[PDB]
Amino acid sequence: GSVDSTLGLEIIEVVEQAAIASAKWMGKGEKNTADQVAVEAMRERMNKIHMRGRIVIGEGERDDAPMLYIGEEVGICTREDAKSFCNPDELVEIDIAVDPCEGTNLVAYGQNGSMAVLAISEKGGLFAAPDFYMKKLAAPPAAKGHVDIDKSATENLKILSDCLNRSIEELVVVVMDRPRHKELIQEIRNAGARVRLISDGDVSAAISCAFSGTNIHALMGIGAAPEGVISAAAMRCLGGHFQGQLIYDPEVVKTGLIGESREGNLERLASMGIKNPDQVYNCEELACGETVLFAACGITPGTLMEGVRFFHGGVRTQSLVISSQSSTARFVDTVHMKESPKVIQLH
Amino acid sequence: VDSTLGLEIIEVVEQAAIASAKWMGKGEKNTADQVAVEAMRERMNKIHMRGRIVIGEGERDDAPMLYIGEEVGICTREDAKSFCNPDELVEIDIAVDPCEGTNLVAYGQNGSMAVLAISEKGGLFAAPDFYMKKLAAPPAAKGHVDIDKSATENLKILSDCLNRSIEELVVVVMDRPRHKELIQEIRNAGARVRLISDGDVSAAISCAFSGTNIHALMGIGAAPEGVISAAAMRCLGGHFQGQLIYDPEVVKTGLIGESREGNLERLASMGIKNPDQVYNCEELACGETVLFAACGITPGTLMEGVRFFHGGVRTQSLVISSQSSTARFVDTVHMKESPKVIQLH
Amino acid sequence: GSVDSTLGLEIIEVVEQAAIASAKWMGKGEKNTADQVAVEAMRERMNKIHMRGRIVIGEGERDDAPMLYIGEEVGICTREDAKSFCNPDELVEIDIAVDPCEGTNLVAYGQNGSMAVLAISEKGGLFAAPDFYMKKLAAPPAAKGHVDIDKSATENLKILSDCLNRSIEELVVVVMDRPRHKELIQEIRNAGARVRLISDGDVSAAISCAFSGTNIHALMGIGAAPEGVISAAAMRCLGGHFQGQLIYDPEVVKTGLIGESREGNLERLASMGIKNPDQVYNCEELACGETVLFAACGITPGTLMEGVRFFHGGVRTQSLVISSQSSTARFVDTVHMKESPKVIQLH
Amino acid sequence: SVDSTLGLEIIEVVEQAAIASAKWMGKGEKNTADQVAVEAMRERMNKIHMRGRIVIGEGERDDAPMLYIGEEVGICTREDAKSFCNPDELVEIDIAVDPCEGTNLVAYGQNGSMAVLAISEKGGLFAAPDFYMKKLAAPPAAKGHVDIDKSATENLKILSDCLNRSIEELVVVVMDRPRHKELIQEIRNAGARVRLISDGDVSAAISCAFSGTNIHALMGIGAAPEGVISAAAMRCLGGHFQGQLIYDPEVVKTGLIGESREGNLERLASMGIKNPDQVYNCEELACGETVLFAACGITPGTLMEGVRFFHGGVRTQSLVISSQSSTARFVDTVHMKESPKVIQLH
Ligand SMILES: Nc1ncnc2c1ncn2[C@@H]1O[C@H](COP(=O)(O)O)[C@@H](O)[C@H]1O
Ligand SMILES: Nc1ncnc2c1ncn2[C@@H]1O[C@H](COP(=O)(O)O)[C@@H](O)[C@H]1O
Ligand SMILES: Nc1ncnc2c1ncn2[C@@H]1O[C@H](COP(=O)(O)O)[C@@H](O)[C@H]1O
Ligand SMILES: Nc1ncnc2c1ncn2[C@@H]1O[C@H](COP(=O)(O)O)[C@@H](O)[C@H]1O
Ligand SMILES: [Cl-]
Ligand SMILES: [Cl-]
Ligand SMILES: [Cl-]
Ligand SMILES: [Cl-]
Ligand SMILES: [Cl-]
Ligand SMILES: [Cl-]
Ligand SMILES: [Cl-]
Ligand SMILES: [Cl-]
Ligand SMILES: [Cl-]
Ligand SMILES: [Cl-]
Ligand SMILES: [Cl-]
Ligand SMILES: [Cl-]
Ligand SMILES: [Cl-]
Ligand SMILES: [Cl-]
Ligand SMILES: [Cl-]
Ligand SMILES: [Cl-]
Ligand SMILES: [Cl-]
Ligand SMILES: [Cl-]
Ligand SMILES: [Cl-]
Ligand SMILES: [Cl-]
Ligand SMILES: [Cl-]
Ligand SMILES: [Cl-]
Ligand SMILES: [Cl-]
Ligand SMILES: [Mg+2]
Ligand SMILES: [Mg+2]
Ligand SMILES: [Mg+2]
Ligand SMILES: [Mg+2]
Ligand SMILES: [Mg+2]
Ligand SMILES: [Mg+2]
Ligand SMILES: [Mg+2]
Ligand SMILES: [Mg+2]
Repeated sequence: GSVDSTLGLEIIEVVEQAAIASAKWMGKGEKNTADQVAVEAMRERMNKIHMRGRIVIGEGERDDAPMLYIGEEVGICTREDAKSFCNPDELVEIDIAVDPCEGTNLVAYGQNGSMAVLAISEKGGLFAAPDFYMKKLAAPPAAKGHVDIDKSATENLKILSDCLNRSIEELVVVVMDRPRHKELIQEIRNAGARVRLISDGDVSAAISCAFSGTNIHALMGIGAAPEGVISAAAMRCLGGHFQGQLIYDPEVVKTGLIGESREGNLERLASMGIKNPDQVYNCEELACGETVLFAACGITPGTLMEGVRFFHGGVRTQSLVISSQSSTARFVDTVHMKESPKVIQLH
Repeated sequence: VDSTLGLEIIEVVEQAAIASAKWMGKGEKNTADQVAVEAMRERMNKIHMRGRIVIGEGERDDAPMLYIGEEVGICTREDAKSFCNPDELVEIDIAVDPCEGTNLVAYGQNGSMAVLAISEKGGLFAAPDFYMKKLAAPPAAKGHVDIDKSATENLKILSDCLNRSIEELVVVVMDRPRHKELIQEIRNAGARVRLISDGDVSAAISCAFSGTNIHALMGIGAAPEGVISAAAMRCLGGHFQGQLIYDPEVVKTGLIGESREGNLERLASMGIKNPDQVYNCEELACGETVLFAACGITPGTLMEGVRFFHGGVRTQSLVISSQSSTARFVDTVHMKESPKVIQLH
Repeated sequence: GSVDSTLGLEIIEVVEQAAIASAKWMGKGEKNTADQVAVEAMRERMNKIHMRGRIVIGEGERDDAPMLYIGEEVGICTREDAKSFCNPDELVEIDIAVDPCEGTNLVAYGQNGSMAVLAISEKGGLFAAPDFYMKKLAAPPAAKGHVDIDKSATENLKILSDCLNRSIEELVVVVMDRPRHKELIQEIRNAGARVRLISDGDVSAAISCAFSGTNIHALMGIGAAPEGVISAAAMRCLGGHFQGQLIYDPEVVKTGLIGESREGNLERLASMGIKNPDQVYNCEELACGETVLFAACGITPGTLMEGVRFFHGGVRTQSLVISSQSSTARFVDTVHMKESPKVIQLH
Repeated sequence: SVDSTLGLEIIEVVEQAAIASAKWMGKGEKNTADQVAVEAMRERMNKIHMRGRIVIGEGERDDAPMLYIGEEVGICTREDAKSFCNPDELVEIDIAVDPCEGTNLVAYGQNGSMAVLAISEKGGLFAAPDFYMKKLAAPPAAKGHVDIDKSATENLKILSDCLNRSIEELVVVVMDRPRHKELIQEIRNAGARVRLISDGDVSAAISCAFSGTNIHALMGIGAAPEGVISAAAMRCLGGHFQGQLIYDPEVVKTGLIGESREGNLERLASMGIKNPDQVYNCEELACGETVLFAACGITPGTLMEGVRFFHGGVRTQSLVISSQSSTARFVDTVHMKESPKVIQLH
C-alpha cells in the first residue's frame, strides 16, 4: 500500500512523550540522562505504532547505541508474530530519522532551543547521513532556489534582502557559536545583518527560517549532517530552502577522532557508497521520498516551540507536525491532565 | 476505542469547519450547515471505525445525512473483520453538530464551530430533540453549584469557589424571551452577562478554561447540544448538569398543538422513566471512553475562525480525550499550496 | 508651540478609564447607562490633562447633551488662569473628536466590538462632521489610492484582490447589517468575497483593515459621519485607505425624524457652510491637522483589542494608541492592580 | 509630588535605548551595544520635564562620561527651571539606570537583555555601590514566607507550599557561575528544575512575579545595583525580593587588585553603610513613596519580546510599572518608518 495517513498524526505522541521525559531533567546538569530518557520514551512510543519502520538516522551504529541504532526495526508491524494484525498500509516499509534530544546540553543547562524530533519517509526516502559535519544554508520559502550554499554569505544576504523585501540590517542570521565560524560571522556582521549565536540546536534554527514571525531568516555555517537531513525533511514539506554539503576535511572542522585524515574520511564515504563527497544536496535530495513526515516537540523554550511546562495537575507541551501527505503544518498545544486539575489555563 | 481515533477526529472537524467557513456571510444558513454535515460525514467514512450516529441532523427518511442510526466509518461495512482490527472494529456512538450556529456562519458572526463527541456504544445519552435546562461551571465549582439552585445562590457559590466577586463573574445566557426573568436575576445579583443568539456549546465549555472570562452558562438550550457539551466537560472535569424541559408554558418546540401531557407521552414511549431527572455530565457522557472535537468556523472564545489566505487555509481546533486525558489545541496551516509566505501565527 | 508630545501617551489613561467604567455595564441591558458612564469617565480624565481642548465631535449640542457637547472646553489649560500654570505646548488649542462608547448596544448585550475611542488634532485639524450618514470605503495601506469609493463593490474587490495578492474568496468584507445595504451585500456575495455583517460599530471594522492578521480587508457601506472622521484619523496615521462621502437623501437612508427631505438636508448642509455635500474626502482631508492622535480601548472583546476583564485583585484592559507625531501604533496591555494581587497573570 | 505623566514618558526612554542597542545584536561589540543604549536613554531623559539625579548608573563622573553617579538629567534641572517647569515637574527624583542589561547577551545575540531604569523621589532608591549582592526573588504568593537567610532547600519547600505545586514543578533561575556550584547542586538535589543564565538576572527576578513565565524564583549572587532596580519592580508588583551585600572575595571577587574583606569593609563604612551584612527587602531597597519601573526588551526574553527590525519599521515590547497609578503596563509598539505597506497586528 502507501504510508498510513494516521502515522502523521500519531507521531505527535511520539515527540510529546520523548520531550516530556527529557524535560524532567532540565537544568539538572545530566546531558546523557536527558538524552537517554528521551531515546527510551521515543523508542517505546514508536514500538506501539502499527508501522514497519527502520532507523536510518539515530543514536549510532548497532553496537555503539543500544537503542534507536542504525538499522533497528521499530513498530508493531516489524514483529513476525504481530504482522498479521497489520493492514497493507501499516506494512509499508518506512525509514525513520530520530533525534530524541536535540540539544542535550541545552536541556542539561536549562537553556533555550532544545526539542525532540523525528522524520519519516518510505524506505529509501531519507538520506542516511553519516555522522560527518555538514555545511548548511537554510532560508524561507520566498528565497528557495534564489539563495545558494555555494554563494558567499554576503551574496546570500543581498539575495535574501531582495526575496524578503527588507534591508540586510532587517535580517537576522543564526550561526552556531564555534571557532570554525569566526570568519563567517565576521562577514555576516560586515554585511550589516544582525546575528543570533546559538550554543547548540541548529535544527530549530533552520526550521525557524520558514515561519514569518520568528525574526530569523537564515541559517548559515556548519552543523551535523544527520540533523541536516531532519531539518531538510521539514523544509521540503514547508517549501523552505535547505541545502547541505558534507565536510570531510579536518582542516575546516575536526570530527574529534584521532587521528582523522581527509583521505581517511574520504575512504569511509567511498566505503559507504557515497560517490561524490563534494556533492551539494538540495532539500528534495536529502528528503527525497514521495511521503515526508516531520514531528517536533519543544523540550526547553525556543523560537519555534514553547518548552515543556510542569504545573499542579499536569504538563503542557507544544509540538510542530508537518506532513507532505496532508500538506499541513500543525502546531499542537497539549495540556496533559494528571489528576482532576482544579484549574485549566486557556494558554 | 482505538488510541488514534482521538487524533483522527482533528481532521474530521477541520474539514467540516473549512467547508462551512466558505459560506461565511453568504446568508445561506442551510448551505453552510449542509456542506459541514457532508464534509464531517465524508471524513468520518475514511476512518477505520464502526460508528453509529446517536445525535445528529434527524431521523432516517427525513435527514439525508448523519441521521439517527446511520452507520459511519470504514469498519461498518462487511466485512470489516477482514479490513480493520479488533480495536477498530469496536462499536462507537457518535454525537454530531457539524455546524453549531448556522445563522452565525450565514451572517459572518462569531461563535460558530463544527463539533462532535464520541464514546463506546451506549456511552452517550441519545438525547431527544427537547429543550434542556443547563448549568455549566469551572472544575473549581464542580459539585458545588447545582442546577436546582437559583441563579443568585449559584453566583454566590461561584464567588467562593472561584475566589472572586460576583461583579468579577461573567455568565452566558441565550438571548431568549424564556430567559427574561433569569437574565434579570443575574443582573440583580451583580454579575456581568454575555447574551448569545445561538451556540451554547462553546459557552458551556469556555467555563472550563481560565482566560476565557466566562465562568458559567445558565438557561435552557437544546438537549443534544447539552450531551455534546457534557462530553467535553466530563473530560475536563468541569461542572455540567442538564434537565429536560417538556412544558410548553416554559418553552415551545414549535410542533403543532404541543402539550406537556403530549411531550410526557413521547418521552415515555421513548424509554425515559423520569423526565424531571437531573443528569450530571458523567451520566450524559457515561461511556468508558469519551472523545470531544471542535473546530472554529467563525472566531469564538476557544478557537479562531477559519481564515483563507494566499496559499492556504488556517484552522484552530480543540480536541479532548479521556483516554489520553488531554486537551489539545490544534493550529493547522493547510498549505494549498507552495505558499511563498507561512505565518507563525 | 506644538501639540505636547506627552498628550499621545496621556490619552492611554483617558480611553482605559472610559472603557473600564462602561465595561461594568456589560450585559446589563442598559445601553444609555453604558454610554453615559464612558462619557463621564472620558471627560473627567481629559479634564485632568494639561491641554486646551475643544470638542468638535461629540454627544450633541450644548443645551441638549450635558457632557462632551459640541464646543465644550476640556482640559486644565482651558481655564482662565491657564498661562500661569501651563507651558506653551500645553496651551496650544487642540480639537477633539469623541466616541466614548462605540457600540452601546454591544455593551448592553455583552457582545463583541465595542470600544472607547477619541481622536485629536490642532484646532481645525479634524472635520467637525454633522450627524449625517456617510458612505465609506476602508482598505489596507497596500490598496491605498487603488480602490476608490466611487467604483463599484465588484470593481473594488478585483482591485483589492490584485493589491493584497489574494483571491476574492480569500477576502473578507465588513458591512453593517442594515436594509440600506441589501444590494451592496448581494453584490459582494456575487463577487465571491466572504462577509461579516455587523449590527453596530463600523469604527473598529474600518481600522481592522489596516492590520494584517485581523482577517478583515475592507469596510463598505454607509455609516455615521462623525464615526467616519474618528476612523479616518487612525487610518491617516496608519497609511490605510479611507474615503468618506456624506449621504443626505432620505430615500437612500433616513435619520428618522422628522418629515425629513433631501432639500431640507441640503439647506442645513449649506447652513453649516458645507458647500459641496457630494464631495468625496480621503482620510488626510478628514483628519488634515499637522498632528493627529488616535486612542481606543476595548470595552468588550473585538478584532483589534481584548475586552475589559475584572478579576480577583484587579482589572485588565487593552488599548490601541496611534500618533502621527511619534509615528507609532501602540498596543497597551494594562493590569490595573487593586492591591495587592496574590497572582499576576502574564497575559 | 512626582509628575503622573513621568510614568508614561519612560516608555519612550527604554524604547529608544533598546532600539539603539538592538541594532548591535550579535555584532560582537558589547561596549558598542552598551554605549548607544546609554546615550539614547540619557538623550531621551533630558527631553523630559523632570528634575533628576542619577544614583545608579555607569560609574563615577571621572570614569563614565554619560549617566554618571550624581549627574543631573531632565529639562527641569536647568538654572531657569522655575520659569518653564511646574511644581510637580520640579520635584527632585532619584534615578537608577541600566541602559543595556546584559551587554554580552546583545553582542552574542542571546536572550535576556533589556534596557531598564527605576525612579523614585530623592532618597527613594538605595544607591547601591558596585558590590555583589546575594538575592532571593519569588512570586507575590511567597512574599515574606521564603527568606534569603534560609537555605535553598527550605525555601523550595516553602515555595512549593505557597505556589501550591510540587518542588519538581518549580523552576529556579541561577546565574551560571563557579560561585554557584553548590547552590545549583542543592536545588537539583531538592528536586527543582533549573534555568542557568550567562547574564541578565534583572529579567529573571521580575519573571518570578508573573504566572506564565514558568519561573518561580531567582537565587544566588548578582550585582547590587541591578538588585535595587529589580526591587523597584518587585515592590510595585508585591513580589518577593531580598538583597544582601557580599564583600568577601573568598565568596566572590570583584577582580580589582588586592581587594580584601577588610578593604571592602573599609570602603562600605566610608560610604556610610552602617551594617554591611544587613538584609534588605524590596521595600527597603526601593523605599520611596513613589516608585517607577521601565523595561524594554533588547533581545528576546521570558518577560519581554526583543526588538524586531522589519520593512518599514521597528517593534518593541516594554513593561512599565507604577506604584502611583498602581499599574503594570505591557507596551507593544510598532514604530512606523515609514508608510509601511504592511502592518502586522502582532
Ligand atoms: N510589517 C510589520 N508590521 C508590524 N510588525 C512586524 C512587521 N513585520 C514583522 N513584525 C514583527 O516582527 C516579528 C518578526 O518578523 P519576521 O522578522 O518577518 O519574522 C513579527 O512577529 C512581528 O512582531
Ligand atoms: N490574576 C490576574 N492577573 C492578571 N490578569 C488576569 C488575572 N486573572 C485574569 N486576568 C485576565 O483576565 C482574563 C480572563 O480571566 P478569567 O476571568 O479567569 O477567565 C485572563 O486571560 C487575563 O487576561
Ligand atoms: N501566509 C500565511 N500563512 C499562515 N497563516 C496565515 C497566512 N496569512 C494569513 N494567515 C492567518 O490568517 C490570519 C489573518 O490573515 P489576513 O487575512 O492577512 O489578515 C493571520 O493572523 C493568520 O492566522
Ligand atoms: N493549570 C494550568 N493549566 C494549563 N496550563 C498551565 C497551567 N498552569 C501553567 N500552565 C502552563 O504553564 C505556563 C507557565 O506556568 P507557571 O509555571 O505558573 O508560570 C503557563 O503559561 C501555561 O502555558
Ligand atoms: Cl519490537
Ligand atoms: Cl537560553
Ligand atoms: Cl560529527
Ligand atoms: Cl512545498
Ligand atoms: Cl532547497
Ligand atoms: Cl489536509
Ligand atoms: Cl478529570
Ligand atoms: Cl446506515
Ligand atoms: Cl444552529
Ligand atoms: Cl420568561
Ligand atoms: Cl428544538
Ligand atoms: Cl467647560
Ligand atoms: Cl474644565
Ligand atoms: Cl454605538
Ligand atoms: Cl472655528
Ligand atoms: Cl438597497
Ligand atoms: Cl443585538
Ligand atoms: Cl456608524
Ligand atoms: Cl503614514
Ligand atoms: Cl479621495
Ligand atoms: Cl493629517
Ligand atoms: Cl470579534
Ligand atoms: Cl568576550
Ligand atoms: Mg538524541
Ligand atoms: Mg542533536
Ligand atoms: Mg448541524
Ligand atoms: Mg446547534
Ligand atoms: Mg458615545
Ligand atoms: Mg457610535
Ligand atoms: Mg548599561
Ligand atoms: Mg547589567
